[PDB]
Amino acid sequence: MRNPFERMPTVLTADELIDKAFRRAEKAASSFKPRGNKVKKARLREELRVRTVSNVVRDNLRKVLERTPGLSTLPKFYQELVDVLVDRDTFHKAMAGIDWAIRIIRELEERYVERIRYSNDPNEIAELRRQFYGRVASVLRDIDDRLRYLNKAREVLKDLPVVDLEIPTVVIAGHPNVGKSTLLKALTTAKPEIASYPFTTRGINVGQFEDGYFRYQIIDTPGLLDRPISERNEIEKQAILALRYLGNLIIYIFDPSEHCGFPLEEQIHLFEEVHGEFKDLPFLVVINKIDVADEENIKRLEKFVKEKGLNPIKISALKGTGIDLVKEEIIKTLRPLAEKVAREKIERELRRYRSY
Ligand SMILES: Nc1nc2c(ncn2[C@@H]2O[C@H](COP(=O)(O)OP(=O)(O)O)[C@@H](O)[C@H]2O)c(=O)[nH]1
Repeated sequence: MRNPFERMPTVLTADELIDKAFRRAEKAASSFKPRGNKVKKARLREELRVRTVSNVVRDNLRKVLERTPGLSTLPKFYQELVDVLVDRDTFHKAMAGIDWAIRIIRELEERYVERIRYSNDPNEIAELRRQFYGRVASVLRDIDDRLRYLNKAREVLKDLPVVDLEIPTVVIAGHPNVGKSTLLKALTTAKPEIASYPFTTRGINVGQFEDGYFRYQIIDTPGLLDRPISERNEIEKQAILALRYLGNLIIYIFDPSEHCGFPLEEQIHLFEEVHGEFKDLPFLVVINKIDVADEENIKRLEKFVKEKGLNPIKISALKGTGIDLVKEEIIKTLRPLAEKVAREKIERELRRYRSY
């Protein structure tokens, strides 16, 4: 796993590119040894300048288009968060402005080299190089705002959540203090890590537990699935709903004791709002805090739960009571997807091990 944009280079501003290009053209012209006639020598120098400016600009710009992943090549989850962080449509257009600039400059180069190559009026030969420089600087200034934006989008994109996008992932939801992280830590092997996540205070915990030779990713959702989604901006809402493309199973934890600081009825409302936003992912309801919970509420919960067609698992994340029942259930739910993912990995590769 990694950040898809780590390879995206710093984008030079229109001025920096202009200066780099003119400077390089200046250097190449003085150390060039023209051929014969006085006018022929100036003409071959001016041609060299036009080509050097054209190449230096096109090479730097083209590097941006080549080293930045095409958004369509990214997993849906990242496409969603990329859009949240810098706006997908704006990104595509900025990039297209770069491609446009590369294209017009190539055309201008071919156009001006011909005019110069075909001239015999020193006055004109000079004026033509001067015009080309003028036009190159102008084309680059036309996209300067786009370049500046691409450089800022570059810095912002460094905060993409660093998580595994291939292996099955379990997403833990529920109100604050219901035991989400306690459960994630009881579930994972190595210590949890922290992934950055748009619209969260301190990010989210990311863990992993291995069964056989298969890996299962576990994440919790503080600041994301611990409060009414409706009471949210359409953007942070998009950031939250992006989890649809990462999660393969959602574990929803209820705290019947209400020690979390939320009445059972409020936890049920949240469960229903979350259960509805993720209709295409399987759910595993866990009733936590059984070690301190009152039988009274637990009856209402199981009742309510079973009425939604779900068979809950009673547990105590703190004391380990039932954790193995959860791990077991995770494995039973996700092992097939894990095998399918594994196969498809051997597939994709076999298809390029025979490159040609
Ligand atoms: N009595 C009891 N307390 C628990 C249990 N699980 C977690 N807690 C405590 O409840 C509080 C919140 O748990 P936490 O994992 O931080 O909740 P999150 O905000 O949903 O991640 C903590 O102080 C945990 O120690 C449990 O099974 N029984």
